[PDB]
Amino acid sequence: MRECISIHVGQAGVQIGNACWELYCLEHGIQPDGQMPSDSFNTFFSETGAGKHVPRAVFVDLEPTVIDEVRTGTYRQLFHPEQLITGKEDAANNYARGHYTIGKEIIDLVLDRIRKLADQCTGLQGFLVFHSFGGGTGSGFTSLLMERLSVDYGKKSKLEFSIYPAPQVSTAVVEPYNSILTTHTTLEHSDCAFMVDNEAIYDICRRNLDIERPTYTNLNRLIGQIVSSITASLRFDGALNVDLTEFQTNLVPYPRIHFPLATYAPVISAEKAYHEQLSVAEITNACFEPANQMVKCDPRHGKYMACCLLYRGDVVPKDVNAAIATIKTKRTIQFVDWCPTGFKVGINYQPPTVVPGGDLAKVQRAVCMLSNTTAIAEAWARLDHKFDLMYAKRAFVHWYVGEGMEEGEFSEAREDMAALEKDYEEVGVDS
Amino acid sequence: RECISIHVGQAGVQIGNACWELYCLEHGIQPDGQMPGDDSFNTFFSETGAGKHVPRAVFVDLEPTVIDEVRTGTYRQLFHPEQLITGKEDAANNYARGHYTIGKEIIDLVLDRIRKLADQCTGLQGFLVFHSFGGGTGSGFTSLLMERLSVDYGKKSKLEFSIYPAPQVSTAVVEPYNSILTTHTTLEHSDCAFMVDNEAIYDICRRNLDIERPTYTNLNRLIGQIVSSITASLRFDGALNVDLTEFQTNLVPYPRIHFPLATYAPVISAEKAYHEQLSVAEITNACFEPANQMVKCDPRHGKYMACCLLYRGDVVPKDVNAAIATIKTKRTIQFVDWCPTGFKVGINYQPPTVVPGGDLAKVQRAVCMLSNTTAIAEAWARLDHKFDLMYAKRAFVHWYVGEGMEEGEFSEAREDMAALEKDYEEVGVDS
Amino acid sequence: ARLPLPMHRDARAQQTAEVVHAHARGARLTAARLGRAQHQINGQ
Amino acid sequence: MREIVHLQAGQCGNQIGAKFWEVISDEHGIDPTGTYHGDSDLQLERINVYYNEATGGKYVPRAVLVDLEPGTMDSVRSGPFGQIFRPDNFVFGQSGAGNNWAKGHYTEGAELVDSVLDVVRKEAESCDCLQGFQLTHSLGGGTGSGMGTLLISKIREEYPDRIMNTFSVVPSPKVSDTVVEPYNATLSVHQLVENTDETYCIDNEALYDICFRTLKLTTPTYGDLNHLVSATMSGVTTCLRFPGQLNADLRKLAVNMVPFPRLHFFMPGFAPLTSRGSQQYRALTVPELTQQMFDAKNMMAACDPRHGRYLTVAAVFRGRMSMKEVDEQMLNVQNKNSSYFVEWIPNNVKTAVCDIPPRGLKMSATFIGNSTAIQELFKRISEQFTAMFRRKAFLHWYTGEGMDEMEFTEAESNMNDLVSEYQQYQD
Amino acid sequence: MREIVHLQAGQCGNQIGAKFWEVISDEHGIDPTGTYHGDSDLQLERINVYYNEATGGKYVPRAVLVDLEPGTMDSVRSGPFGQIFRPDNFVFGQSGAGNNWAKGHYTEGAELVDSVLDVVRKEAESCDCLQGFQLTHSLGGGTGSGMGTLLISKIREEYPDRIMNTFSVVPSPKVSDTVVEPYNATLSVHQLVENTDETYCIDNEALYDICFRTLKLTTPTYGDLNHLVSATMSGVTTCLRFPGQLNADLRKLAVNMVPFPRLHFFMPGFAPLTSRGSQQYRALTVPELTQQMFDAKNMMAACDPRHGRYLTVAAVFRGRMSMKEVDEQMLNVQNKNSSYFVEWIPNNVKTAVCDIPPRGLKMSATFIGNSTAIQELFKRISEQFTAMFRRKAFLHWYTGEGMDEMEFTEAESNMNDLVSEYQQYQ
Amino acid sequence: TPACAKALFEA
Amino acid sequence: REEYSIVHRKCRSQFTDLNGSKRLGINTWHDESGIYANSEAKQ
Repeated sequence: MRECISIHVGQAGVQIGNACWELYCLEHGIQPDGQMPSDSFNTFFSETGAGKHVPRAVFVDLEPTVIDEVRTGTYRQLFHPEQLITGKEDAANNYARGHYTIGKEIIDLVLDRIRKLADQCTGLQGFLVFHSFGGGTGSGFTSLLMERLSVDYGKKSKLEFSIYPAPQVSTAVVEPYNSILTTHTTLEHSDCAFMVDNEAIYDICRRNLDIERPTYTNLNRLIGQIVSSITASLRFDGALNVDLTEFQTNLVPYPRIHFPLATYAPVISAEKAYHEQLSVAEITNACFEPANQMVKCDPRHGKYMACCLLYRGDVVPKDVNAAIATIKTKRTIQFVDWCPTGFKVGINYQPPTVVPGGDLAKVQRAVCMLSNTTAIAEAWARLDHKFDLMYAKRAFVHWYVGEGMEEGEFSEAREDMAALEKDYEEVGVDS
Repeated sequence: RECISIHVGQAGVQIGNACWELYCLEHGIQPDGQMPGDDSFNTFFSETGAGKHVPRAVFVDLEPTVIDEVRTGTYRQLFHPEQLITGKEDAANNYARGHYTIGKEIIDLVLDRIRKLADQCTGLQGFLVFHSFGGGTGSGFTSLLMERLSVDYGKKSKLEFSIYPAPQVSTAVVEPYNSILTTHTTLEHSDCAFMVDNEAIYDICRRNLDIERPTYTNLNRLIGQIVSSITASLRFDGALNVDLTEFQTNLVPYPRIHFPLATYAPVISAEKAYHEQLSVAEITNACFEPANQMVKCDPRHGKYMACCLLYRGDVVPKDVNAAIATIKTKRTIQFVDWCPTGFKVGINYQPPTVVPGGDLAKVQRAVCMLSNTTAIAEAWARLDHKFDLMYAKRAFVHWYVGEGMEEGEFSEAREDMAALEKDYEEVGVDS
Repeated sequence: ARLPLPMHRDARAQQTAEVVHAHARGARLTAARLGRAQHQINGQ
Repeated sequence: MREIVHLQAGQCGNQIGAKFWEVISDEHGIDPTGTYHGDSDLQLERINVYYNEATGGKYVPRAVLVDLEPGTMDSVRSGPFGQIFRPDNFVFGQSGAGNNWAKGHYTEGAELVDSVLDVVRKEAESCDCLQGFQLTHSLGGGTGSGMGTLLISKIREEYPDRIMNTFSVVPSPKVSDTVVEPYNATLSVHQLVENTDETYCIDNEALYDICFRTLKLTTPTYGDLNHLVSATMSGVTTCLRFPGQLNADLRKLAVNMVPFPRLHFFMPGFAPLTSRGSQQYRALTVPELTQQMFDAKNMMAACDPRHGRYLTVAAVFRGRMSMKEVDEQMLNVQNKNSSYFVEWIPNNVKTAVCDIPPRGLKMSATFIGNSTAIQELFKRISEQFTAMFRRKAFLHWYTGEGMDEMEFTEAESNMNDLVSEYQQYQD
Repeated sequence: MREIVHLQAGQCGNQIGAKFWEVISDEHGIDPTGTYHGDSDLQLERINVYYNEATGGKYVPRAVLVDLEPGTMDSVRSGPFGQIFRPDNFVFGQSGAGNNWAKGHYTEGAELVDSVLDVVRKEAESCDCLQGFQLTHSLGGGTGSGMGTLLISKIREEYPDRIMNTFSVVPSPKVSDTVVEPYNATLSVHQLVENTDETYCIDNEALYDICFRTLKLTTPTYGDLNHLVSATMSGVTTCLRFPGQLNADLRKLAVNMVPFPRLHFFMPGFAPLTSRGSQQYRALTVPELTQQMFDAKNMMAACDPRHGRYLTVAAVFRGRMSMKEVDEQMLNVQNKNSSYFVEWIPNNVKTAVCDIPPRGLKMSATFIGNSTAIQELFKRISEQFTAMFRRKAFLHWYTGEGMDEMEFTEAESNMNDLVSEYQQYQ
Repeated sequence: TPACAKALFEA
Repeated sequence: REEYSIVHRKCRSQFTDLNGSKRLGINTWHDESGIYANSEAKQ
């Protein structure tokens, strides 16, 4: 009765959801036709009476080419056909298309397949939102969906794993116009938020693993290893357990300040896994390290507002508490003035699973950390340059204005984020 | 009880094969790494859960082709890959290449790597550093290693076996520019520091052993017979014992004067080995005889400032404490008056080992003294001899200046050891 | 000068150590005078 | 004739008090299904203190298990002795407290408090003469401490003449697995002051010092820590269940150690804790039980009584032993030390002898002490409450539940006077 | 009724803590396991001076072994009689000094003194009526001398009336292994003298003078030196455990031997030193035991009263023997001691008779006795502390622990006059 | 120090 | 040539490092006894 309903919006969102849902069928016993050959599955998979398990997932796109591989792939029998929503012409790298002109065609229809999924749910813990800031329906329509969810459900928990646009390596020209006009929907309409950009995931697969030339499959496999380690305290039992309410209690000090940072500790290859020692004190060193961090911002510039660690496998609270005290001692890190207790500890019995054809090695310990840092205020202020650089000479604004947008949103949502950079400044300056 | 080798140079890696072949037969280690607990090895080798024993060493070179012969040698599976650090271009008999311009890319990885081979050390006695003053990495980056290494640890131990150039036969012309700009910097950045000249080892090898036409490996055997004896009392039980902090305590009277130099006693061949007796007295006369030393500096001109003794094998504390008294009798030997006793005796029970391809037989008694002497001030006088016989007409100086450097660092590092030649002067006059 | 010199923390210790044996010496006397007093106390 | 109604609150409160019942049931010879298989009659003559009768010669405990989420009320039921409890006494809500002291005191735990005072009155009005309740809880969680002080605040008013003992697990000084710890513990110690007869203070850090340095285990666990709590819970209440040469109830310790009504925070301990290897050398006499109650490393609180003064001392001895040799050692420690004992009480130690020893031991011993070095605990909670509360860090997770900011400002000044209360019995 | 708590201190402290406890175990019938296999019943009467009782009929020594390096405590457990020590008693640092008195006396050992002083107050208040303690340490080390005098300094400020003893290992004029040994030894004798009751000097030249010149051994170890040292160290506590006609505690071997509370330096000896070819010609008569102590070829400190006075001398005798001959043979040589004794003490010799002989024997004897030929020990130490401090030899090792030069300056002058205190009787 | 001197005078 | 000789060589240090990263098999207490691998020096 601990249900969470997954929403995936965009080609970024759909292909992430093909990696998460191929992961959970292996973590439990579900084959691709739905059949368990045998209630740990019950926060994700529903059930019919005929021994078939069907996910609590919604796949959303404005273009038919992305989902039409899910409908004829291997897992074409896992999904009920109504859950794979498709438009007819995509939003085409445009906030105004996906929010105002093309997004209203599908906002009526996806808000009905959410109600049927959240009426089978006795205790709904909270939704999960997968999108990317850069695209049309990833930024535009997701802003329209969140604006409707805050009235439909009110005080429910909503989470957003996102993809911030990477600072230099990027695949677009109108990338900053979307990625600054999506701040208000991630400021006033999300309860927690995670921004992991593709450039920092690139620096792990070529360095920690032996994958030179990683395609996007090797990037989406690692984001399943953060979703599952956040939610394996819901399904598989533990010595200590945290729900979705219990970490945002212990990580979010003020309601404007809901942007943590994610890290998963042993990313090792089976070439090198013969050599490393892989204890519980050894992996918790590496969540704290500015090379294994998952967005290209360095927390040694900033003050750690809180933490939340999540340990899997064969871990005892003796070994958890022994290496926490080592982390406290080093003055290479610096906690904030008014967080002296600091941490939060979750100890789960289930070892992390192994995907075949994947990349990592079969381990018996792991850590997933969500920490909140004042050194997130460099990632948006790097993009603050590249928007007002391009907006100074009024480029590309004729596309958005003619697609049902007033031009005041360019000069308001820029100052909707220009307060949040000075907001993050004052909540890290000492008494 | 850990003791981390840090070997810098191609002479770092030509000596990181001889020392570690000795350390894979002194303890019965297969070249895979395994061994047909004993825990004598725990200063040097690590352990994994498969019964494998990786050395706690990092090798530094800037030439990529001196380490690729290690990675395809006999011991290609013994060393974990990440420990043998290479550049992409070398520094080519130059200070500021390897000190200020090229070593800035290898200063990051080895300072990340030594904070993993020193994270495993509950009690780390001290790092070791072996280098040649000649080329760039053994001069520049080796100078650049220690300055940051002082910051990173403070008052942990740094030892320096080194390769000073010979008084007449040298590899190059711009060794003195690298030989003198390290000895300025390595004054306050070295705890103890030994010296050796290769032609001094030449005068021992084909003379005292019966092996003309050597190679550097037939020299590199003998340095391993000394690097093991300093740590001989740490891995095998003794009647007395001496650790790494203790021998420097009785040998460093002033914190600039930390430069000892002496030899190893029973360096005789297997046609002179099983024919003569080699008592405890018959080996100490050799370490006091100047023709069998291991530097080209003769202490008949000098005063034996402080000493240290390392006994291996079938010694009894009687004849150890008996031939010491005969040293006092002869007045060829001259102690200085302000060091009245002068010795530290470390008696080890374990006899030394014969290596395959070595030259010396299996011998029960041995001595490796480390005596400071004021006849090390004829070294520096013969190297200010040839620096100012080369800096007089401003030769070669254009090489170093435009390599991120200033002309002033020649003069102040030449005027520095002008008064360090007075520091070794005042201890030779008595009131 | 306005900058901390590269080395000096040792001097910091030197300064306090002086105070150590310093105040220590004075108290030594106080107890010493007291000791004769006690010895005399013992006599009476 | 003298019943005790057990209460227990939270995941800390149930993982402590499920191992305590396995301790007691093998102290009285009760199999895992509940029936009696023993070889004495002192095991059975005073079993009505804790066990309600059932049918067919089967005994069920007087325990009520409260919690705010159903996940930790199925690990308890699926343990070894989990089938002995009556299933009605299991109380659990459906939505957690969330480590939120307000959520369990005002919002979630104010509708569960009405559903457990039906359970605790069916077990209190079925006793011939009720001695007094208990509690086992932690001052770091949300349902142990939020709702768990709402119970004591309520059932002191309905039953004001009985005994209300508590076994707190107050937050640890060094190890801290919750950032929002100090708002929990500061707002809860005010409710302990007015409504509680005795309160013990147990730090989980000082349980870790025993199980590594002294007991010498390779792997401690939260069963080797819940064995140390339960071996002190049994020592205070063993003169109620077993005859002695000198008795001590639950009242007779509170009469003697609590002089003034605001000062009821104690410091447990337990004497014979020895290793396998060192057992051949140890385990000798009665001077080796007074040696190790009073050893300052054995205290179950992470506060050292060398910093201050023992207001009152207590000791409960177990085993059939000499009434002289017990009394000569307490005279021996009260006279060698001077400034560890308050001036205005000249007999600071109370003694008790119980005949039937603990399980597997031939003799044992137990300690309670009362210190003015317990007020270094509250000067360290209040250094990390007003550190956070100065710049108003986690305030929306409590104010939006129905509180206000001056409920915080009074609760610090309801601790900054008990600190300065204990500082005037200092001199 | 009378207990003794024994203190080792250092690597030399521990390898002398082996064979003293070896020979006491053989003196009182103790197997390598620990229990008692006795052929008498005087071997369990007063055994509780030294051994704590344990369960099952065991007997563990009242010994606390200290060292600032774990590498030679674990060899002591590895030794022959290493299984008889309860393992709490070792007090082990992580990295000690190792020929540096300063680190042990302020920086490294000065925070290990606060951990032994828990342990020694466990083995002191476990006893009923404690009689004393005892030290055996090496002056040349960093732990037994640096930290080891912070024991004696602190422990005399909590137990002032009880007795303490030291078997000092002073460095020797030729048998040395340390440059830095005068700063080690000179900077503790005042911390020794102002505190301690008894001293004895144990110089390893003297043990070499016994084994070669008398016992005729080929390869003596320190194991053949620890027996000769500890054959004396049972002999000063002999009548504590075995009765007699006339008794002598270590207390009463001081109250007739300590006139002034800084004049306590000694020079032992031991009677039976015969080679195993000269064990054949054992006349074994009461002249035979005495005349080695008067002989200058036995004395266990490298010092000779040809240059000095046999000032105040003591004899302790082992063997059920005749009380007329014990006090006759002393007088047969005392009359010719004409420039060998001072004039102002007329009956110097304190005697004792211990009836139980040493294990495997029937008679022996022992001597400890003060002299003014021991102020030539200390000046030969400090002729080489003034041949080496005027050029500031190893000073950088020493000022970096807060030590000023006045501590150096005092403990030259704070021992130059104690030599002149001992001097005037010559 | 003045208090100690007063104590010595009293003694 | 000489063989793998454990006559003089040392063993595990009991007092220095006190953890079970050195002992094989399951232990529950500290192994505090005088029994070494090099217990054969005396014989």
